[PDB]
Order: sequence, then structure tokens, then C-alpha cells
Amino acid sequence: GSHSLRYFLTGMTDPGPGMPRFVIVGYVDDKIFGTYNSKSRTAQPIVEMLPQEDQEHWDTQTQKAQGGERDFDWNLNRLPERKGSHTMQMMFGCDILEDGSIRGYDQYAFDGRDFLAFDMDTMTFTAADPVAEITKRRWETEGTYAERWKHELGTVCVQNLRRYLEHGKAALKRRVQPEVRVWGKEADGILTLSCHAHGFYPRPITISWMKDGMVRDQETRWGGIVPNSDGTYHASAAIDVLPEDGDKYWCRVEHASLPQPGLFSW
Amino acid sequence: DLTPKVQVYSRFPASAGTKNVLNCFAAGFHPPKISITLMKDGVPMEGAQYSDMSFNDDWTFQRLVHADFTPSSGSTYACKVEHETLKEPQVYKWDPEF
Amino acid sequence: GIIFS
Ligand SMILES: *C(=O)CCCCCCCCCCCCC
Ligand SMILES: [Cl-]
Ligand SMILES: [Cl-]
Ligand SMILES: [Cl-]
Ligand code: NA
Ligand code: NA
Repeated sequence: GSHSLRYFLTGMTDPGPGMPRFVIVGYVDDKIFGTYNSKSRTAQPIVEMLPQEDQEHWDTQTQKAQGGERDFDWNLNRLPERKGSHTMQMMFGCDILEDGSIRGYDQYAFDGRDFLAFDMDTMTFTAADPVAEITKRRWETEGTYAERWKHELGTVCVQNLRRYLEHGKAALKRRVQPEVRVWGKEADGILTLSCHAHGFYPRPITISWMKDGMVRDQETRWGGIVPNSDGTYHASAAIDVLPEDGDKYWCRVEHASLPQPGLFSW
Repeated sequence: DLTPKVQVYSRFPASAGTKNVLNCFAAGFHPPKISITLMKDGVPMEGAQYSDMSFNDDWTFQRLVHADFTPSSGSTYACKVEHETLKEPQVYKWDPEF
Repeated sequence: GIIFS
């Protein structure tokens, strides 16, 4: 029922060979819809999601992102005395809930630690420590950031979320069934059973092991839900059992693309 | 630990001689500079691509590297990760689906 | 976001 728009912005003094020092990745729900980086200097849609974008919209995104790049440059070249490389990060966006109400998000991190956040509902800032507190008091007193980001989060982000939901609706709604593989390896006297779910979309999934129809959570390991390059996902679960009992174990997979949960054996 | 947590997996369930994509996903690390190399029998794989830097809600960084490959029953496939938190390169072997 | 100085 609810939908989400999120931007992930990274500035780096040491991104590594051939890598851009500033990057933006935009997400609509569980899907990358566009990106920007300091080498191309262009904000560009993911065409498999947004196949018919107009240049006017992305001209605007490019100019806003280039402004973000300069701000991250400005900050990274101005860190207080508070060796090594440094990073700036920002995550912002909005939720539209099922009844149309809105939630905004806006948080910064320095060297990977919480730094400053902005809450649009109360128009207040939160500083994560006394150094951030200097920035918060300046931003509050200056009196302009709060109004700008109320607008950005509660109006611009919402408008763009609805646009990407409509323009990208074919990609967002197409369910992709997981291809499931179970296999076992006999290490010493232990038989390790693996259950991998390949290539599913949307992202949410569950994988559980069962023996004699009873779930077996105590000794299960899960690898997590991780991305494929094509916008589908991968997930895994493993369990260790005696080689004699390898036939009694079932991996149960639940996914929106599966009318009923699927059961798989070795 | 801000060291990378790494998983190696193929796009499709693996079968010898059928074209596929090998993935190496590193997550949970800081700083963002990282080297991730897909390898066949110890030799870097041709045509690898790298995701744009993004991060988790807890601020830790992550990156996917992938390359088309046709898995051979006779070869070993792995992902070599170098990161400032690791004294030496860490090599993560692909467990083939078969 | 102009945070520092
Ligand atoms: C100061 O806090 C910098 C704020 C930068 C805000 C705008 C970021 C870019 C929005 C468009 C991204 C397009 C590519 C995904
Ligand atoms: Cl650059
Ligand atoms: Cl099936
Ligand atoms: Cl089966
Ligand atoms: Na410093
Ligand atoms: Na099934």
C-alpha cells in the first residue's frame, strides 16, 4: 500500500582508482530508478525501469545533483579538526502511505557516523554530537534550510515519487518467480544443506527449513537478500544435518510471485 | 567490524556449460574504497562491471561486481577482496550450484 | 547542505 522514494548520496576524498568522488543512487521502493556521479556529471534514468523519460525532467535532476556535488565538496574541504580519508553521506526522501499521508527523511553522516538530521513534521534538527550541534544552531538561526527542505521533502519528493510510480509501473509490478536450488555437501560427518533462491522480484522473500513438517530455525543460517545486476534479488539459507537425514529436510520459500509457498528438497 | 562481508553467487542456478553471470557482493564496510575482483582459476575474469557506491541504512557501504561467465566443471571461481581493514587479500570461493 | 563554515 505504501511507497518510498530514497536518495543515497556519497562524497569521498578517496574513492579509489577510476572511481567518482561523488555518487547519487535513487530508489523507488526496491528498485534503482536513476543515478548521478561526478565523472559523467549527468543524472540518468535506469531505462529498464523508466523507458520513456523526457529530457526536461532529467535536465532538472542533473542541475540539482551538481549542486549537491558542490556542497559535498564544500563540506569535505572544511571538516573541523574534530589522518586518513573522509566521507560525507546523505539519505533523504519520502513515503506516501496508503491513505496519502506523507513522511519525510533527511539525515547526514560524516565518516560513517550519524551527524545531523532534519525532521520536517516538527521542522526541527537533531545533532548527533556537540560538533554537529554547531551546524544545527547555524541552520536554525539562519532560518532557511527548514523551509527549503519542507518543500523538497513534502512537495517535490512526493511529486517525483508519484511520477516514477506511474512512468515505471510496468517494471514495478512485474513479478519474477525465484529459481530455487537445494544441494548438499558432506563435510566430515555433517551434511550441509543449502537453499538458494535466484532472480526474484519484488525484493521481499522468506526461506525456512523444515523437517517432518516442523520448522527448524535453531541451527539455520541465512545469507541475506542481495542484489543481482538486473534488478532481481538473491537469497539463501543453510542447515547442517546428519547424512542419514538429508531426505527429511525441506526448504520453504514464500514470495509474492508464488500463489502458495513452495517446498524444495535436495 | 567494518570489514567487508562478502557473498559469491551466480545469477541463475548453475549448470556446467550454460551461460550465466557470476556476482560478488560486498557489504557492511567502511571506508568505501574497496577492490573486488572476480577470478577464474586465479585469473581475473574479463568484462566485470561495478555498481555505483551506495550504502545501507546503518551507513555502511556496499558494492556488487558481476561478469558473464560460462561455468566449467573443471574450474574454480572466486572473488578477491582488498580493503584497508584486511591485512591481506581475502579470497571467497564460489560454491557451484552443481 | 552547507554544513561546515
Ligand atoms: C546539501 O545537503 C546537498 C543536497 C543535495 C540535494 C539534491 C540531490 C540530487 C537530487 C536528484 C538526484 C538525481 C539522480 C538520482
Ligand atoms: Cl571524480
Ligand atoms: Cl516451482
Ligand atoms: Cl524438490
Ligand atoms: Na578532521
Ligand atoms: Na513452487
